[PDB]
Amino acid sequence: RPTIGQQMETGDQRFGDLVFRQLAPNVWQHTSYLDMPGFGAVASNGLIVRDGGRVLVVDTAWTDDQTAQILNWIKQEINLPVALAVVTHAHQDKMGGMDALHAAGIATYANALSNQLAPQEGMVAAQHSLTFAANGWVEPATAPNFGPLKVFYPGPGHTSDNITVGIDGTDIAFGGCLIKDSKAKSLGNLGDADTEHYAASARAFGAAFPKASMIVMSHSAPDSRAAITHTARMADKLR
Amino acid sequence: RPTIDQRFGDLVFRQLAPNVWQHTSYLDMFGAVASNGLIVRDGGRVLVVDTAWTDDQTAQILNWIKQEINLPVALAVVTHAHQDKMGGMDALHAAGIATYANALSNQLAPQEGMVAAQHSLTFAANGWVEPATAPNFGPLKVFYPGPGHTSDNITVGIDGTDIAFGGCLIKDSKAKSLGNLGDADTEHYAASARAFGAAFPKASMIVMSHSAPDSRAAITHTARMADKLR
Ligand SMILES: CO/N=C(\C(=O)N[C@H](C(=O)O)[C@@H]1N=C(C(=O)O)[C@@H](COC(N)=O)CS1)c1ccco1
Ligand SMILES: CO/N=C(\C(=O)N[C@H](C(=O)O)[C@@H]1N=C(C(=O)O)[C@@H](COC(N)=O)CS1)c1ccco1
Ligand SMILES: [Zn+2]
Ligand SMILES: [Zn+2]
Ligand SMILES: [Zn+2]
Ligand SMILES: [Zn+2]
Repeated sequence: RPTIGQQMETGDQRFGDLVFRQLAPNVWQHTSYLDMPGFGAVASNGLIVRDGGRVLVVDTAWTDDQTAQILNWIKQEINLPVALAVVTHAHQDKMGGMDALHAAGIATYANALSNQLAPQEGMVAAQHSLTFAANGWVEPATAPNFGPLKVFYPGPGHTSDNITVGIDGTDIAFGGCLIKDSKAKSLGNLGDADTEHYAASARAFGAAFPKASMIVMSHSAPDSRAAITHTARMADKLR
Repeated sequence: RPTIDQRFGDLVFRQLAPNVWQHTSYLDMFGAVASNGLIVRDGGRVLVVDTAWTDDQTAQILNWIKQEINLPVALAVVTHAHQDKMGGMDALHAAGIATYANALSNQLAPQEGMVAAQHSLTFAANGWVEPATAPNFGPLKVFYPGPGHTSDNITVGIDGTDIAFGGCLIKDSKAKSLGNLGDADTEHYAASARAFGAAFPKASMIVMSHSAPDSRAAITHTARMADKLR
């Protein structure tokens, strides 16, 4: 029962300290929890995607130990090798577990800017850098063999480096910490945010994946496209 | 722009009724966390419900009161032993303000990192404050609804207004969860939320610690979320 983040409901599997929810035949959401003394636990969500005989991960958990638990869940429930992970910006909820991925021998990818920022936050860069076109689409040569992961940089918003991921062959897109849920009272932590460009970036994510009906995000349960439009409307108020 | 109106220094004030204002203060951690309390004008004096998160913020509340109302602050009632409600006790005491809390809040206070109030409120089995422990409370009607967000949580209605204050017990009607349940009584929470509603059956404006004022649907929704904890 986290203080911040969705609660457990039917469909969820508790595994160690984490929760897993199947979203599609080949897509699961991982959820891990950071305890803040005096405040309680904060949930963060990422994705696990099966692509034939391999698995792809989006985001670490908050810590190495929690991230190793994700890998243990994958071993138990899927029993296929993890080919690569993509992490969606240089904050602890998304990149706190890089060492566990590296120890397991998993190739890691992040926005070049996230890799440049990571050490400034005490964290470990991904081993490979993604770069983007002027319209936000990832440069394909930087994202080799990504299978159904369609990476899109929507512009600065929650952070300047935030990226998003569509899951090709499904109706799911992942907004990470850029997108908040359709009932959210606020845009979360704006400490590293670009308040001028946020609204346009949220809308750009929606336009990049115009047919995604299930929007997955870091700190609330999967939602409708109203998460994207509500996020953009909250962001409009920041300018 | 907290992670979780009149600006005055680091605080925000909102008038809810001719003699009632909501105070809001922010704890920067992750980002800033808002907490709300109340300021009430009665009979030439001001009564405060809850401190801000810190002594300095609470001193700013007293300064706002000086500038906007300019009447003596007679007493404060604080609604449980957590930082959002009791973090500023020293500032109230320095200013000569008499402070009141549930006896249990005062006993938990040091263990929770808080300075105890000067006076202890006690309660009947039905939840209503024992009158002799709450002298000169004016329109404040203090009710202990049972364990919920914490075992010590109390609530406050304002007679002659449409307002009741649920503090951290009550969450808003659109809330996804009950906030921090680390110190909560998950078995009794739903009954306690319902007891608050029944204690203040007339109140149409429900004020709470971590959301803007809401309708009575906040009570109903909070109880229903709490039913699920059992
Ligand atoms: C380097 O990052 N350090 C983190 C961290 O990852 N914080 C992130 C952030 O602040 O952007 C998390 N992400 C957030 C987000 O809006 O995406 C918020 C979520 O917290 C809530 N309740 O919104 C704060 S917690 C941290 C320290 C303590 C809690 O989080
Ligand atoms: C002793 O209290 N220490 C506090 C504190 O006041 N915490 C309170 C609590 O945990 O109940 C606050 N109250 C809460 C509540 O549900 O009433 C939550 C609100 O935080 C959120 N966004 O739910 C966490 S912050 C604290 C320490 C560090 C941050 O807050
Ligand atoms: Zn972030
Ligand atoms: Zn985040
Ligand atoms: Zn509390
Ligand atoms: Zn609280």
